[PDB]
Amino acid sequence: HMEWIQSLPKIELHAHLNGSIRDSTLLELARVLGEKGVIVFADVEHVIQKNDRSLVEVFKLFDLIHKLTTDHKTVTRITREVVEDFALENVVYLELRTTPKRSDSIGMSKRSYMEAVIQGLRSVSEVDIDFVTRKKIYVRLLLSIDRRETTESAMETVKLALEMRDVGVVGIDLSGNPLVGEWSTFLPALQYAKDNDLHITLHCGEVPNPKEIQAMLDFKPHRIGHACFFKDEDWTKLKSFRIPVEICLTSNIVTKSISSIDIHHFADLYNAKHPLILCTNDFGVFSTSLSNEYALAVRSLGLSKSETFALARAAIDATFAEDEVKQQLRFIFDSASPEHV
Ligand SMILES: CNc1ncnc2c1ncn2[C@@H]1O[C@H](COP(=O)(O)O)[C@@H](O)[C@H]1O
Repeated sequence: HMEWIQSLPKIELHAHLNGSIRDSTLLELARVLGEKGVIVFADVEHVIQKNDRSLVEVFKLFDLIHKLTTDHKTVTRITREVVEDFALENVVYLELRTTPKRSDSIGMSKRSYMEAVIQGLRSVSEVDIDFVTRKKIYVRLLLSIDRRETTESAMETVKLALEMRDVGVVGIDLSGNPLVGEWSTFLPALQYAKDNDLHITLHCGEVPNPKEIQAMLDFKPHRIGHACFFKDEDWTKLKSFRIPVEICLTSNIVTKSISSIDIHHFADLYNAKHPLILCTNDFGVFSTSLSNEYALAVRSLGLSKSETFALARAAIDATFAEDEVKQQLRFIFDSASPEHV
């Protein structure tokens, strides 16, 4: 069961860098910061331990994580570790998304934060990596706009993404607390990104919000994430616009955004032949792996090995990679296909 799924080549399209941290790394960072007196280690260890990861509590957890991880050398470390972890379960293509941070007291700009991410990619040595333009993994980057930001700070992220297209930035995400901010703040920056040929993925429908869901669909992003609280008119529009959905099974169940895997919309989308991609979202926060997500889907839908492999391969055309990378991915999958029957 889990062994063949672990061996399947897989494509990860929705993984937030600071949601993908090893527990042992987070606790080590906390210990060091406590020895310096920045935090009380026992309280921090407690929140990492006890936060029930309901939707409200998840964003409190991210505020704590960011207190532990926002410095250049830590960004470099966790970038390398996340790439290693995905490569070890035979992710062959990763779009890693992260919110560039500004931290004036340590001389960190959004640009230097992203330069520390690039340094993390350059530091990968346990696997072979392709990110510009023994397992091998292709990595491309999405820069996240957090819904707490302003239009002008969102525009700084978009401008930075355009400047970093040579080191594998391919797109922009809108994410962060779905209870905060207005679509009208971010639509103008996302439109600038889209008009400059960046690919766009939007977190959409994480909470009930009918006007915002319709407005995000009308923008015609290249992908959306989650789609938990769509109504029928939203599904009809989504299916007509053919926007792929990044499906986050464990996340949606843990946050109580979806009552159970057996009603999760990924099954309706699968049966309607609508593009979907199984994703981890935050494999550290939610204690999962991409192989575990596939295992949940495979059990729930009763997929054969051939159907599972076909679903995994279908994610290629939803990537934001250059066409040459997609051609390489088609070669990788077609070459592995006979082993998954
Ligand atoms: C539960 N599902 C989610 N919904 C909305 N936003 C999420 C998220 N999971 C992660 N993020 C976004 O990703 C950031 C952490 O990684 P980075 O600091 O960018 O690497 C969070 O602060 C949040 O804005």
